Amino acid sequence: VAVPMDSTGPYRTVSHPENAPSGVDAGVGPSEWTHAYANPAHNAAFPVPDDAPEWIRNGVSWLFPEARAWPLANPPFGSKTYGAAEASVTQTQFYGNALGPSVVDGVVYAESDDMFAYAVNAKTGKLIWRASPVGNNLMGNPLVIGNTVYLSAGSVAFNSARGLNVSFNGIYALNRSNGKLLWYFATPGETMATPAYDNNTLFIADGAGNAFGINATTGKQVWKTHVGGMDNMSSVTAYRHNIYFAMAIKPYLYCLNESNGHIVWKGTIPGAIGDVSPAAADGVVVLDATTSNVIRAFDAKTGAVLWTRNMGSPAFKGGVPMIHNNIVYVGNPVASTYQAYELKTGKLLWTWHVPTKGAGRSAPTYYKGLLYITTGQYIFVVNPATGKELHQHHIGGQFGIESPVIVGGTVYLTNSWDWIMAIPLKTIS
Amino acid sequence: SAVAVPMDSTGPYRTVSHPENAPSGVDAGVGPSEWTHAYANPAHNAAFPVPDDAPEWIRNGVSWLFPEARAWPLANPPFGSKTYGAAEASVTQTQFYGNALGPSVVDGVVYAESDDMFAYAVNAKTGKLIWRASPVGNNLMGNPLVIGNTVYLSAGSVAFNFANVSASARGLNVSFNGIYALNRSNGKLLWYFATPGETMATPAYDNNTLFIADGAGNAFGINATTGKQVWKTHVGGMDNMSSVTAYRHNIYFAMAIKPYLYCLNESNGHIVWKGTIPGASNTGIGDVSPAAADGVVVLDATTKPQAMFSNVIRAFDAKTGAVLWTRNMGSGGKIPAFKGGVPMIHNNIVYVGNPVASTYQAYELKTGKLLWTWHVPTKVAAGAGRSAPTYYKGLLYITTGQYIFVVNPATGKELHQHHIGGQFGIESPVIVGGTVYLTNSWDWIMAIPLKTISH
Repeated sequence: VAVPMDSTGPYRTVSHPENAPSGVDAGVGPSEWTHAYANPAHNAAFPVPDDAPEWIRNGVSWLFPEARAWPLANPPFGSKTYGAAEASVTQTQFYGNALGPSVVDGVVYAESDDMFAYAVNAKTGKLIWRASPVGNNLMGNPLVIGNTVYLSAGSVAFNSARGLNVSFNGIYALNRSNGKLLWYFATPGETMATPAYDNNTLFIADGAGNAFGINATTGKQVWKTHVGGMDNMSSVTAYRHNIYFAMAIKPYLYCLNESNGHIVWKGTIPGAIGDVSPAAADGVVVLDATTSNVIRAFDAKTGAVLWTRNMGSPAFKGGVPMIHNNIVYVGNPVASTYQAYELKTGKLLWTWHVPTKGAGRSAPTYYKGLLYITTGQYIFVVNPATGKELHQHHIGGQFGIESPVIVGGTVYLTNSWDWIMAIPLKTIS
Repeated sequence: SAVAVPMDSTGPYRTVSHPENAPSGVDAGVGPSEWTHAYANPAHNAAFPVPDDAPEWIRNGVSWLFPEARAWPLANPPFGSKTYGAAEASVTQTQFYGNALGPSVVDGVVYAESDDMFAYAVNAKTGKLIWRASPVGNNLMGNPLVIGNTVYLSAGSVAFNFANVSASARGLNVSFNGIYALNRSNGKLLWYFATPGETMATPAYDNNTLFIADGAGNAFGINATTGKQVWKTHVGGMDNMSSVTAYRHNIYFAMAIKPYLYCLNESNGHIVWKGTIPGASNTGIGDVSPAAADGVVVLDATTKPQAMFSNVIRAFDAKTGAVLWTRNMGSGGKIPAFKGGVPMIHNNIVYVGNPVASTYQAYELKTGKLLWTWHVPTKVAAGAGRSAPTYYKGLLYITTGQYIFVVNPATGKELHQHHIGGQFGIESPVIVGGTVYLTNSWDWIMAIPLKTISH
């Protein structure tokens, strides 16, 4: 497919096939990545088989600079002129990674607001390919289905529709092996949200109020439902053949049928939302938004409110929820806390106050019985039964919306300072 | 020791330097030795004779084509035409992938900067790459300034922060903005000066100082050597595309939302005077870069009843702001996207486009006497009349739409047209000796022999 490009220039697709994993190394981690944070529960935790190679289990340590890499010990670029907080947010949104990586078949995939997508060997950290089919920010995490990697393009800014005529938006489909551009589907508004893959279909909502089903093979539109409002960061969740996503300015959480895009139901959070990606498990969809910070649970099929809780009293307004064993683990960015709630009943099990040294935006990861949380410059280990901090490890840079991706004994991460990295799980504990 | 910015020194944004491609000797004495303004000088006339004994290649003309990083074939319609519409996609591609202004030609080198986020130095004879660099992850919408051994860039995005969606600031917290100073020979970053708002406008250089106004309502004087602030003045409003003009100890630029042409002192940045165009577009006066020659500053803008719907040109006393003359440039159905023509001044005559009516006109600089009107052929459907003409050896050259035109400046009649393709931004032909240098919104730099476009 032809896009504006100098094929010999700095945006060209580069591929290093000798860095691609082979054999057992190409079977490490999941074989697909269908969601922001890998699945509807937003839990990026991946145990490995007994026969897994030793490197993934023992852990590997590497650091890969993306195109705009800034040293992790440095403060935010632009602090003097912008202020440190605003500088950090800007650097996240225009320079580095807003979400974490996707780890599939021995390869780490990431996309960056530096406008490149990357595929890097999960063992060695060496570049397998990089591509920049569109001159816009890539604010999600790559979807990886079979032999295709799916990116979505959009800007945080406005030229009401966000991203409309601010560069070019929509879904870009690349060849998973070499990064070559298979097809694109342009959208009127920005898609910073990550799409969802289900049943050979991609689902996305844009900042122009549009929801799309798109055939994941041909790239052609299946259906278009104009709900209104704008999806900013709320990544689509596909659960039991329906999709769920939130829109701002017209503040609704939507449930739509995958086959035709029919609106099954809508729900609200009092005190208007398009930032937070909903999570779904065991017939419940969970969403929270900053109003303080209010979390609400809905029946997946009907949208009936199961419970609502005020979490206590911020550029990204909400925490991304994660669900594990019928327990919601979610951050409150206003109080810099994390809380655990029973999924069905709304019963608060515990609260953890992040050490005083942007906290509470990211979904925890529940791996082998412990919680792992990347916020600020740190990765923390918290006991999920007590809510008490066990370990902490200083990394640097900033994690805005990033969640730890944990495979075997290895943690994979991106960073707002535009880095991809692998850290051993035992280094952290 | 380059200044540190977010960068992978081995990655795709790295500064690439090919010194072997640099011109030397007589080849590096071709063109002016400085470029201090958008369209090279306060008059916006980027036209450069060479001596009769200058190198043969520049006199006879050279022909080459250099793809920039997002290059799109000149025959293609705009990218994203089906989803955005043709015109909207053309403007979007100009603003995020291509060159909005022309190149700067200094000492045998063609410099350009692109909304693709790269700046480029290319050999004027051969079109071969000398350096490319991307010190900032934002669009570069002006033309590079070149003084001594330094090249100066300004960075800004057209877009708006949602926190900003008179109190609004364009480009504020939309990536990173301001002035970036690069070593002329290899592109290495000497310093940068960040600004709160976008600076899409090209700065001006005068007296070891760089002058810029941003989309947050701030004007800045900045030491051209150290990069330190000499002064800051918050004027209010937004400078969108109004490139600063530095003339006789003062600077001049126009601001939108708070619609004024400003004159500020070069040394301390205090406001000398403010001026208006009657009923001038509130959004669009801040699009147009003022021109200045022989004690006169000239600005035009699309105007509204408040005054009628028209395009109106005003000349001001450079020192006091007193209005010397005002002329109505004609109406037209289209309310244009770019809300005026960039004026050029040559031989006491203002040559300026009217994008509402798709015309060009000439006016006596001191009096405002209208000499003639030229209607751009209707096959140029979008963008006709926003770009400043270039006056060279008795002829006018105009790049608009897909075309370059040769117009007789005495009669205003078209003499020749030559099809290029792609789309021209707000671009004036840069003419040196017998060669024409151009950029294109499709992200190309090119050289064409003057005699080629004349036949």
